[PDB]
Amino acid sequence: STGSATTTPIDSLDDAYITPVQIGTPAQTLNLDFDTGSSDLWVFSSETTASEVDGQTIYTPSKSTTAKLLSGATWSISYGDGSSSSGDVYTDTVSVGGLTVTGQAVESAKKVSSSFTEDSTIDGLLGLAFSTLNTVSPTQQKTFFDNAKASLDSPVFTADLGYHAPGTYNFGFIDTTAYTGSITYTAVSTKQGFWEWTSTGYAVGSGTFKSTSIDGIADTGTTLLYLPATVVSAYWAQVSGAKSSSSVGGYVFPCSATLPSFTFGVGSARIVIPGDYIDFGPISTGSSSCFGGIQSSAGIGINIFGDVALKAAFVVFNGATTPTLGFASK
Repeated sequence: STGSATTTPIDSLDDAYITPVQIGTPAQTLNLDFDTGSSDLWVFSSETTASEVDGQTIYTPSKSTTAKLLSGATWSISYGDGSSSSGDVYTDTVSVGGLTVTGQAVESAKKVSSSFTEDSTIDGLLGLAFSTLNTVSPTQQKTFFDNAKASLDSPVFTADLGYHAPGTYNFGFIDTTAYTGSITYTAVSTKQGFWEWTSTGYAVGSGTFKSTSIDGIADTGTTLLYLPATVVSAYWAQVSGAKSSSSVGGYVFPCSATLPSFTFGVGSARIVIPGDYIDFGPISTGSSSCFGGIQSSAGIGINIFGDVALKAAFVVFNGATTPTLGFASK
């Protein structure tokens, strides 16, 4: 089997992407944030504290003839941005772009933190990291990809995120029309539960490439590119007036600037992020200070190849017995 679904930016900055997902019988369609940095499929629901729902579409398990309470199971998750959610668990039928999994764990939110409530466009998350990170207790549950894998034509999914435009998540096949050149594959460590890999270095604008190993994760659920302080300083030094602002929470730059590109290495291959992809707009409405799309990871503990980096590439998440990642230009 295969599936193919369009993913759409939630706003004019590409802060996140939503993909429609069918849950239950008859189908209830929710727009979920596909997140290769986590491993829980959770949704706003008829059980979510009413004051914490503000415009989201909810899953109502009592209206699904295929929903079953997973008795005794609870979940609770905290994300790198400080947001969180928790609740109980049902199993139900879940379809993405024509690909159907029966018996998928659908984690129903009883509580969500303020940032989720405040984002009316995201009805939940669909985790695509390794199932060892799933938070369901006392019986850990499998991701949608893990449950679908054996049925897929090939045990892969691909992320093709757009810049200020829709893109595609495919399951079970590699669309050879969606990229240019060849796909370069690179080793993955699953030891932390992430799609963790080592970039071979970087360049800033037209500058020379610096060969240096940068370990990080391919994370569709993180907006920006978070890299070591040395790398980030070298980038922003090329932008007149750019500075790190403790009050704003990162590097800012004059909105009048033209940003240089940023290149990262994948083996001997190179992915070029255009300068425009690094502009996240005014820090507050009407400001002439703009927020940068490359930020330091020094306070995280891990480097993160988020949407800023991934949307410059066609990315293969290869879930074979030994997983690997592939990157192509597009």
